[PDB]
Amino acid sequence: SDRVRSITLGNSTITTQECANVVVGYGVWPTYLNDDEATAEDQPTQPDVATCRFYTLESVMWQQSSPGWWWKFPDALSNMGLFGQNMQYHYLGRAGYTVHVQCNASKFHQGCLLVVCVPEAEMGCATLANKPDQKSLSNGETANMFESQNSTGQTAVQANVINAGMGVGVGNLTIFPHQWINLRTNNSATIVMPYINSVPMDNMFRHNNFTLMIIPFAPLSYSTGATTYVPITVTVAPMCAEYNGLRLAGK
Amino acid sequence: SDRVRSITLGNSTITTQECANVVVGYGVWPTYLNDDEATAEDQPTQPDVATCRFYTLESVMWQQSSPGWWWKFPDALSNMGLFGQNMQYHYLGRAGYTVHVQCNASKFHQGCLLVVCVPEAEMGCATLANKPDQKSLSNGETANMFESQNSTGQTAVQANVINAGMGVGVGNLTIFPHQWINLRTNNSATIVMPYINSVPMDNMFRHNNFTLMIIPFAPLSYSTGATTYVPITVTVAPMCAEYNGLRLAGK
Amino acid sequence: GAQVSTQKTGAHEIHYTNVNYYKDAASNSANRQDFTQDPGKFTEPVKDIMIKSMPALN
Amino acid sequence: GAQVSTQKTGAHEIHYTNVNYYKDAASNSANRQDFTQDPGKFTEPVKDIMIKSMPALN
Amino acid sequence: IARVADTIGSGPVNSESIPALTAAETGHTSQVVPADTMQTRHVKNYHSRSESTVENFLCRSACVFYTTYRNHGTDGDNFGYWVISTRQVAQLRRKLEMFTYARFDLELTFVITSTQEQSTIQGQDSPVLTHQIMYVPPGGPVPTKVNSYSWQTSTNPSVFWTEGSAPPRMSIPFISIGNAYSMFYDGWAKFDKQGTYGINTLNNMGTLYMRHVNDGSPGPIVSTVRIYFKPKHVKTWVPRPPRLCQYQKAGNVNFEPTGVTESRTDITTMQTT
Amino acid sequence: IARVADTIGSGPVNSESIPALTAAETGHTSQVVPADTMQTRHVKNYHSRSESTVENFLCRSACVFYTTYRNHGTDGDNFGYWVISTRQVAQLRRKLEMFTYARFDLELTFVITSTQEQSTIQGQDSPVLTHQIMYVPPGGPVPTKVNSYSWQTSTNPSVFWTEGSAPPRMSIPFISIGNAYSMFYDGWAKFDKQGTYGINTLNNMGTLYMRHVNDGSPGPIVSTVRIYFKPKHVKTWVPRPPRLCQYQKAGNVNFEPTGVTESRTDITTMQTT
Ligand SMILES: CCCCCCCCCCCCCCCC(=O)O
Ligand SMILES: CCCCCCCCCCCCCCCC(=O)O
Ligand SMILES: CCCCCCCCCCCCCC(=O)O
Ligand SMILES: CCCCCCCCCCCCCC(=O)O
Repeated sequence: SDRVRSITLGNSTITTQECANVVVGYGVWPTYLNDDEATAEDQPTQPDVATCRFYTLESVMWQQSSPGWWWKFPDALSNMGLFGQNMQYHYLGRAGYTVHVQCNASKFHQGCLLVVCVPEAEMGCATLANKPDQKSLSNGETANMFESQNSTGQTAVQANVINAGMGVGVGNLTIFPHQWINLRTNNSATIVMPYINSVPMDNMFRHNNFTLMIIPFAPLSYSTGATTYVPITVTVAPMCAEYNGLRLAGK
Repeated sequence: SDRVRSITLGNSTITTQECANVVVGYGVWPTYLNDDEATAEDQPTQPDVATCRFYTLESVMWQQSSPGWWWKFPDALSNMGLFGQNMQYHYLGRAGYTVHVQCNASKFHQGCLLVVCVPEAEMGCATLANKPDQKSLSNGETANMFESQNSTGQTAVQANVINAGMGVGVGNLTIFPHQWINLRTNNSATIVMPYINSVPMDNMFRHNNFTLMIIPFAPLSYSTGATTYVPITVTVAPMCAEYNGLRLAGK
Repeated sequence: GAQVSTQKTGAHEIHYTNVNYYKDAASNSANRQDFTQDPGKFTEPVKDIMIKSMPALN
Repeated sequence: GAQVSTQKTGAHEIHYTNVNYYKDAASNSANRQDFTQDPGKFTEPVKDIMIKSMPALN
Repeated sequence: IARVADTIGSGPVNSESIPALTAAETGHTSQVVPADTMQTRHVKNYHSRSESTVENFLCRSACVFYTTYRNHGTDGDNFGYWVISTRQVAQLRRKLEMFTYARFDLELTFVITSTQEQSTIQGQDSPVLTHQIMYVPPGGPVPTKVNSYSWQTSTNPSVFWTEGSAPPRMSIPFISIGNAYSMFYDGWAKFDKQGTYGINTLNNMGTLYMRHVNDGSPGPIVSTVRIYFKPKHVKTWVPRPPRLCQYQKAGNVNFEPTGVTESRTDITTMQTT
Repeated sequence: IARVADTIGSGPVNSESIPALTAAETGHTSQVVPADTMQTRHVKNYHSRSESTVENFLCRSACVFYTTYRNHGTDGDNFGYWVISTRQVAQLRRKLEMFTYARFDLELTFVITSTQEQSTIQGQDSPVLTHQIMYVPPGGPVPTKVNSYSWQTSTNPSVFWTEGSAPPRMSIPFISIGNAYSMFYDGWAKFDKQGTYGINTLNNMGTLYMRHVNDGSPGPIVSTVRIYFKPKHVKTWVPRPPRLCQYQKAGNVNFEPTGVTESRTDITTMQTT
């Protein structure tokens, strides 16, 4: 039916028997930069198979008091195979992403997760005068956790989930490309993100520029005697990745 | 004239004002593997710009008593940029090479170097019962030196130059694609090597399968008061490099 | 299916017959008269044409 | 009554002759090149067509 | 041509089609190719299955028995016999028993070798030996002595062979009374189910008899005849799992229970082997 | 026709064309003929290169090994084996190693000869001997005794031969898993580069096993089998310099350093030699 779906990228495949649909960005499928949009003159690199493939991040464990998590991209993929390698040797880069969040339950479990990709998600620090340090913003392959109370710390991020680290209403995050994992309905959510930026290409190490947030709006719940370990796995795949500006490796 | 020449590969260029010609393998220019010659089924990777480019190895110093040097490929390029990276993450690989050896003198200097690419250059050990260890065969980016006397060592290579490490006549090495740097005539030699092997693709870490030898047949010579530091630089570029069998990195 | 070929004879002043008996092509006899020659691979592997009467280098 | 067939040769870059001498068909040589294949008997013995891309069970 | 399938090119996919998911309960073996779960290139495959045909797999000469007979005997009683069967050797029995029914012609070959025995009968200068193999179909008169009248072979087929020459060979057609040879039989011989149970019920092929046509010389000699079977013009039906346990008897399928495979350390040890 | 070039007539010259001057640094081998540096006549050359083709140069039967096996043994342990290789003889190894890659079919021939041994077992009158050569491809069951079950040769190819007749011969196709046989290999067997280095990495051709099919007689006997290889339907790639140093091992190219040529008295001595 329309609940089944498969996605093959590179030498990787993801099957889902209980999905909702695919959310495709803003109706735009990711493509390669055209000649009339390009400004960098050297012939770009396009690995096209070794990089445009699925990578699985580190899983988290959904608990009854989990406020939520977030990843930064492509910082989360900065050490993933040849995709991270091309990022180090190149000054400029460009990709779109297929994002697949997967969480299965027992049909007696309940809870609803919001899965959203926020472009240019600039986050505030817990101390108003300071700035968040590098690790609080993006731990790479590891998720940074939202809090269900005000954060403290000179370099900490204001991770109170009610504002989503950005100073907005967390219920208003549905303006971005989003989906819901509702345990009674579906065990996965997938979003295809095109490349969004104010320039045709950017440095992949000092800019993201979208964040993945997973926020439980309905908490996890079950009766005693059921499985209590409900993990959420994240599998991202860059699409149409190209690179410009080859030189020595860094960072 | 025909003594000038330029070669542009990737973001790299080599100009020579005093060359002889280009030796192209056995008359075969390197190409990509065709569908009727291939046997591996997964779609190969072709970086095509980030890897098919020029890499400069470590220079040696031509002296009046230098027997010669040799490099193994692609072991010499196993740590060179993204070409070495794709070698680590892939089980199979395939490339051809442009080889550019460059040595300039003062027009009062004399000496003739043989520059040859030997396919499947299996080398013998100094101890007849043993086998040469891994480092004696190929130091990677560093040249292994021929000797002008019998070698000793349990794991050493028999590097007496008169047999070229292979048990043949060193003057008969002109059966392979070769060239000469004669200091009165030209300061560089270039050879385009196609992919030669008994299989369409091979593992780039446990097989070479050609060696580059630089043997002075006429020794370096000059009168006192002239420059005595005459280095030989080697610049190789893989051509039409493709890769199959992506997995975790190694070796 | 019999093949009549020309025997090896002398020049400056003569057929044999062949039948294949076995089902495999490896069971056949040797290709004693496959006269092909392409020495240019090894003697002229250079990129430019390199005419004989002309100087090799300008 | 001689049968000229194609020998077994290699692919990607060759006939033999056969005469029967005996009156019984069992005296002949083996049928080394009877290449027929019908794996569907054992791999797809089901009643319905069972298309690949479709789900096996609704 | 038994040429395998070419590999088709396939790019990225994102759709509802689920080639990798199926129901193995149906008994259907999935027809997934590598081009369904990954981006493949195009490969023109020139490999052929010409060597795994049942004719080529079975058309190999195999020794099925050997027995010995002497020249002196008592009294005698110096001749050989073999009740024909294909189940006294392990190698050919396991190949034939990968199928339940088979129809084929045979190429029968013999390899007869003679040996001098220990004695003190010097000196010995013995002329060349000549052997006679006689085949007696079921019901025919059996040889009782090495010189009995049955060796006349008026109607029984016999081959005479002198040592030093090519090993004798003859063809046998498909001779069973059924429409196919049975490798396996799951019934009895008698209607009340008493008596022989199994494949021995259908074993009525006949017997071979061997002797020296020469009169015995003073020096003792023992000859051994090796019979070789070669299936020809083969047709097989209903393949079955290969024999896992070692054979014990020729008449039945009796076995000693064997493990499924060789064991290893744990579920993740890559040292296999 | 592999006919050489005719010599063209040429008179005196005085011009700017310089056929004799060239640059040997280019790697190009000059194509000067005698008609470029002297007045030549016209010669219709009828000489042909039919004998230097790689087929004719290689299509000669060559002995590659011989081994001995006896009839008595203990216990026994009276049979022969050879792990197939082309590198245990000097003559054929140097011809095959003038190229880096070769594809060919083989003509395999055997020459089996038997010898009487010293003893006091008079008197001996032994019938003709029959030998069995069995080929076991890699992975198949190996013979452990001279009468073990593996000699049944249900699927393993074997040739039976009686002495006094023509030496046995059979054809083998090109059987490598690669696209060409390798004479030279410049890598290791393991990915970490530990273990066997060189051409021994690709040596997985199989093994030959020999025995007497006869039972052993009282008189002792030793037989020697000589294997002969003949390349057929040859294709060679990447010629390399002929081996100058004498071989030492079969698995590797290890050598003792040798002079380039035979020395002479001085740079002008015409006594060469
Ligand atoms: C002089 C030689 C004549 C010998 C003729 C022998 C004929 C005997 C029949 C051989 C076929 C037996 C095949 C049985 C197969 C089975 O039981 O599975
Ligand atoms: C009953 C006789 C059968 C014997 C069959 C022998 C087959 C063995 C393969 C021989 C070819 C080996 C050629 C290797 C060439 C090389 O390593 O350079
Ligand atoms: C080597 C010389 C072989 C001489 C011919 C003997 C073999 C039989 C030839 C039969 C010719 C008719 C077969 C055919 O139609 O090709
Ligand atoms: C196995 C190769 C056999 C070669 C041919 C030898 C046998 C005689 C052939 C006679 C051909 C004419 C008979 C006919 O009309 O079919």
